[PDB]
Amino acid sequence: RVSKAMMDNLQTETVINRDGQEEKQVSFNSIYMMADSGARGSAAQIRQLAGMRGLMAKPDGSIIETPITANFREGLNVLQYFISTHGARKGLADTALK
Amino acid sequence: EIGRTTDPVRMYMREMGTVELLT
Amino acid sequence: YSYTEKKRIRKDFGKRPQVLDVPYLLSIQLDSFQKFIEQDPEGQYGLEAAFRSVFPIQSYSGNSELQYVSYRLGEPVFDVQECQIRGVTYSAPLRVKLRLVIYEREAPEGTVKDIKEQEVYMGEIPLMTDNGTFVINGTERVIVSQLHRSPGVFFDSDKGKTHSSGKVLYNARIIPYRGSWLDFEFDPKDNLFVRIDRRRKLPATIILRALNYTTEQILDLFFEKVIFEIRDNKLQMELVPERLRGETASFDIEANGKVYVEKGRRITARHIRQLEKDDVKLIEVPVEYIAGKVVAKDYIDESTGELICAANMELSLDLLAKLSQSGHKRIETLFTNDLDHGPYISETLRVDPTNDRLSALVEIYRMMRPGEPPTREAAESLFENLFFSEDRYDLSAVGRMKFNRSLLREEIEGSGILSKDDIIDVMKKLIDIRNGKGEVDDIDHLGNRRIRSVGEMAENQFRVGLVRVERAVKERLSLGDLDTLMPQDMINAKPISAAVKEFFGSSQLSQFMDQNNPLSEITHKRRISALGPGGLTRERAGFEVRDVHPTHYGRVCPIETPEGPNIGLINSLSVYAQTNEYGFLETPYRKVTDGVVTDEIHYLSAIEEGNYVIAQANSNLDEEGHFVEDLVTCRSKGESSLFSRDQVDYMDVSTQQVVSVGASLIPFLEHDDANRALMGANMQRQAVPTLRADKPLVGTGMERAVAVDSGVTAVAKRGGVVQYVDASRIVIKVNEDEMYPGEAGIDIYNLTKYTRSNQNTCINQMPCVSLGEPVERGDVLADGPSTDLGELALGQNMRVAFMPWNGYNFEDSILVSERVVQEDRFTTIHIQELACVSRDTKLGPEEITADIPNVGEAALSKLDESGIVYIGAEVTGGDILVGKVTPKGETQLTPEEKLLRAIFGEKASDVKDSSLRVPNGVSGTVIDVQVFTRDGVEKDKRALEIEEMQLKQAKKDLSEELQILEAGLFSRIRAVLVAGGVEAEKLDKLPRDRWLELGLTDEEKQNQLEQLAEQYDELKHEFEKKLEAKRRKITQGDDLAPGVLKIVKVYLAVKRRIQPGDKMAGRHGNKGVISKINPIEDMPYDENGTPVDIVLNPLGVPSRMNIGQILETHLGMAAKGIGDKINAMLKQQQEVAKLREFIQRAYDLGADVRQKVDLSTFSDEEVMRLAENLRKGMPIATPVFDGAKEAEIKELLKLGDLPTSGQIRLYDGRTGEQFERPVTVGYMYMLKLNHLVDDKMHARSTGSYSLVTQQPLGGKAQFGGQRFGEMEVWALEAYGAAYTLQEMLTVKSDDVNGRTKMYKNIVDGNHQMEPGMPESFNVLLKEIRSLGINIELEDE
RNA sequence: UGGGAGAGGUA
Repeated sequence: RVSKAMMDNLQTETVINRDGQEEKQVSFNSIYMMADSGARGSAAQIRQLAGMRGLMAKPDGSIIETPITANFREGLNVLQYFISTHGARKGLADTALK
Repeated sequence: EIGRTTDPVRMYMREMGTVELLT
Repeated sequence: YSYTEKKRIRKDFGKRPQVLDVPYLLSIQLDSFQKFIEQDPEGQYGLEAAFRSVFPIQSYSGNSELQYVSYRLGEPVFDVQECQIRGVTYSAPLRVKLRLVIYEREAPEGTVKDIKEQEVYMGEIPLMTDNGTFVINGTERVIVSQLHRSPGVFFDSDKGKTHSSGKVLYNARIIPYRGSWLDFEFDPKDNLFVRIDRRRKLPATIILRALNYTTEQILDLFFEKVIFEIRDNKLQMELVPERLRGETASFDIEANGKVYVEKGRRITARHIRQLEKDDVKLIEVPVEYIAGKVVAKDYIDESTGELICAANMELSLDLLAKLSQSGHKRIETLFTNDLDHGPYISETLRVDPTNDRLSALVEIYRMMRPGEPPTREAAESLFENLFFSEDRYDLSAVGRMKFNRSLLREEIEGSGILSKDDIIDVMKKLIDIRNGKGEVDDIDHLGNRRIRSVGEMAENQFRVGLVRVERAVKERLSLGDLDTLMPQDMINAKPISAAVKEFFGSSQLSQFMDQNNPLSEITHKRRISALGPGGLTRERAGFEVRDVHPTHYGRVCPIETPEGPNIGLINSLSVYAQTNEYGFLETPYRKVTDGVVTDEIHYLSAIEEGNYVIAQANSNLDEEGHFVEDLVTCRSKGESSLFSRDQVDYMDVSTQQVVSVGASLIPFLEHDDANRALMGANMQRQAVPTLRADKPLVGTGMERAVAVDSGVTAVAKRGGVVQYVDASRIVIKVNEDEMYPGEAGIDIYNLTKYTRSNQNTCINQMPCVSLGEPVERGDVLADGPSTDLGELALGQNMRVAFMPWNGYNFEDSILVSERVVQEDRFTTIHIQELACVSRDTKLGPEEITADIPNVGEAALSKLDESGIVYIGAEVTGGDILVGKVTPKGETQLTPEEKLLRAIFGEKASDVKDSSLRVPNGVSGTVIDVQVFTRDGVEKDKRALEIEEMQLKQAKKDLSEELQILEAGLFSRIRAVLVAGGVEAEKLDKLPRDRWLELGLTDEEKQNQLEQLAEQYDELKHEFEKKLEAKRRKITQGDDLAPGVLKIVKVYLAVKRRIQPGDKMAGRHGNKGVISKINPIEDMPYDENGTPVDIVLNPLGVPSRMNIGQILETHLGMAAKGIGDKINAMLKQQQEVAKLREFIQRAYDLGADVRQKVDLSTFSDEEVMRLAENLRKGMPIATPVFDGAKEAEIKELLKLGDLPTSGQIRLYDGRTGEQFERPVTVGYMYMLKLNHLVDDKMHARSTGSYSLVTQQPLGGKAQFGGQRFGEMEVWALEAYGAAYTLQEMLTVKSDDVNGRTKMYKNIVDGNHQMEPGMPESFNVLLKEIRSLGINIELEDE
């Protein structure tokens, strides 16, 4: 729900226009342009940047009860960062092994 | 007991143990 | 604020107060070596512990024995700088009084016969420097601490490694410090087993029978008895009600007149409650209930003496009939279950093929030493020396602690050997784990892994050398006589030196120290490795141990590790982490008491912090009291949840507690994704120190801590005023309150100038204090390589812009302005040493001389008359630094003239040019030459000139320090005599030699004058003694390698500018390569005409999620705007009042920031010095997870009259037009990494080849060719480029008669090859033929 | 001459 709200607000907030009326159009936010053009980025990374970081997992493959409710614009606390380091180091070992 | 060994110094020390010391 | 901290105050944005300051960052290595090398009365550590663990030692007869008394360490023969120059290890000699007493075995006890003792020299041990390093063979090394499993007992099960049943197999493991192992384990048939040293399995009662426990005592130890009572052919049984748990009653339990359970009825807890409230004890049982049980007692017949039934056997109808006719009317069988008290030990005794202690010892011998006939004394001695001997097994007082803690015992002490009750308790606990009570151990816990460090490892290697020397001296004193032997001649001094030098030179944890910057040194010294001797192995380890455990919090950093194959195996210590006395990691915590968060700081290990409940660091407080909310966020048992304010037990001491040092130097770390934060923390250690260091505008506050604790600066030892500042010497007159009454009160700080580091960088110290300024104790006087005013400074502040620029920042690339290159911002000095050693061939010696055959006069234009280059010569690539010619006879001949020396005649003359040349593409001046000649021969004129230069330099240095100390002592003499009596002019007109003999009668000042006169006398005595010692030390020769005449060591100095190809990086993992150095008219510029310095691509931000890059850019823009306003006021030369007001207004801007910088206590010259240091930007401390927010950043930007969105309008420098969208412009801290394209660029046409394969060599050092590997061969095969592939395989490679043809064909303008057979294929054919296998090519 | 180990690092 917060990812859908973030995508809508980022996608169509550019409304203040003229010459027919004030009307909705596609937003010229640069993060959204880099995502929507397929240049560099995707909606999951835009969700981590602006919406919610999401549910992280324990190293035994189990999802934790509480998720990281912060994002990288607001910054994480120490517990959320230590929770994210498990998946970070797991993926960085899996790249070498693969 | 012969059999499950491969160390040659162990085989030497096993096969030399048949003889007895002298007075 | 101190008078050196008022010079540049970093504006801290932190909110939480520092209750505990960051400790000494190098306490681990220094404390470990101090514990190893110090002397201790009873808490034995290190050398005394080993010298008591191996001494005293008698003979086999006891005629004599050697005793240890005491050890001491002499002064090292060379200093640190002299070992680093001469290329020798920095060590101190070990001298120990070894007392040899002689008994008289001809006498009953003739204890006193001959007593000998002397200081026996037992090897040399390498001393540790003041920074934590070991100088070994002229190179500085670092012993990385190790993380291994603790000794003790660990219970763990595999997670179903037999899918035929899906069962889990619980097992134990008794790991000692030294000695054999022991592995109790289960099987899928629930039969226990034993593996000693992971060998073949034996049934787990063989060890019990070897411990002199028969089957009776085994069944009593591992079972309890359901005792039966048969009277007159009706069976009754003594029943306790706590034995019927969840089974279908095949028989009905009775009472005197009460019936409880029915047919086919499962027993319930309600019926158990019924039975315990009716309280019957004796219940009649039918016949079929006993048929199925296992008797726990052998029953001999009293009449015939025949064993009618043994223990551990299944009963039957005829067996119970036999018992009833024999008359044992009270039979005893063991209690068993199928879900809670399993029949394990009975089944192991049934599968056990031995029945006696001696047969069990024989079976243990046949498992340990297979293929050997056992005997009684050898089997008994082997089983005793397995675990129950003090000199072949050891838990070493931490395994005993973990042993008693794992078995839930009380006493944390005891012996190091195993025992009967210990093995019995391990088997009982493993049976309990199998039955359900208790869980397995977590092997990745930091309560199970300990820190083994340099002092412990050096004690272990000293103990190995000690037991070797002990065995040699034991056979010596057993063999030889006793009248003419001494401890000095009977103790060999070779193997202890061999052991400690093998360790300290070529262990796996004795590592070549990274010293690019101070951060690399401090991180290499604070490193933890899971590999090493007795640790893990790199290719043989998986994701189970490379993960971040929840016990790593505050002990091991999760975001500083390599990203290669060493990722979970090499770790970094956290900032506040310490060790136990046993070696387990612990972290501090603040203790709360009824909500009041006190200053009670407790260091808790990982096993204690799971019991408590510890609040997070980011939870608010009031008046350092309660929590402002009632439901704070905490962590218990590894998981995190909410807890009440009175439930809480502890709280974290800081917000940088989790991260390491290099991950704490990253500002806005909480906005960076952990991948890029890991990469940035790693890349911070690869930064090369530049020409002029520059403090970061956005820092953290750990900068000063790293720059002082790294030992790379020159801090003041005592507070006082500064008397003389050169560029190489700082003299400080100490204040009187910090002065000892016997000394002169003068401190000399000699600085290191242009010393090559381990990574061929520059190390030079520059004085940061001025003449006459006061310093306090702990004040930075000289900066380091990459420090600045005592702050760590790894890169430069670059005005950055985030926009795409014509593809010149395409995929992580960097476009760089020209002001960066003209202003020498990333210009690094790279000192580099080249040695020319004149060896001793058997055709004569190789001569270092001025004449060189077949060179012009453009080569000898820089040489001296002796063949050596001048100090200061601007040489370039290919020039000759020191000419060396071989004797009459060459060493390897070129094939262009090898045929001409064959068919015409090798002249046995016309010597080879073998000169030390500068490598190609390498310019640079020559800054130092050093000639080490062999001791015995006359040296040379240039070597003699260098030696006279060193002589007059040492004399000038010692006389200058003597004059400075004499001036300090004479000023103290005139001060104390002026304080004593009124003698002012009569001492000024008297010469300074007549200052120590005159005065008045004896008082305290007269005793002070007398002791300072004796201080002056011993000062000049030690002056002339040290001068003669230095003179003989520099006139004596150097004992070089055998076969070496002399070595000439030339030191270049290259100054390297940036260029396209150089890797540049920021602190957030934002790396990349300079693609183009643009002109400043081409760079984009703002409305004031200031062009940006570096153009970065914004497409590297969204998919990598390192937003701390952007926030550091915004905060650096705000910082430079504040510095620009201060610079505008200083250029207008306004006032001091408006400057004080604006600087105070900039310092008070945070929301609830902790620091209060008040400028009303400041003077006017202090505010002017502060503004002169602030005119280039205001430095800002942004702590990790405690940083500035967007509101603070935007308020600072609104203070500096800057756009609050951090985005200004930029214009194109070429078209003049405006960019359409506003571009992010600010100041980011960019580092120059040590991957320089001058060091990576390498091409080869044709060079030298390997001996066996006849293929080209490999490397820029030896001019090698690039490997065309198997994958590249597959690429050419997939194209179909058969001729290209064939010429890679033959004529660019091992075709010796084809590649010369190809070279001459190319010179003749004919692009055609004639390939043949590869010489490596001929090598392979010869090796398969040498393997006894006839392989041959077949001529059709 | 130029080999083999060990350690570290880059993509």
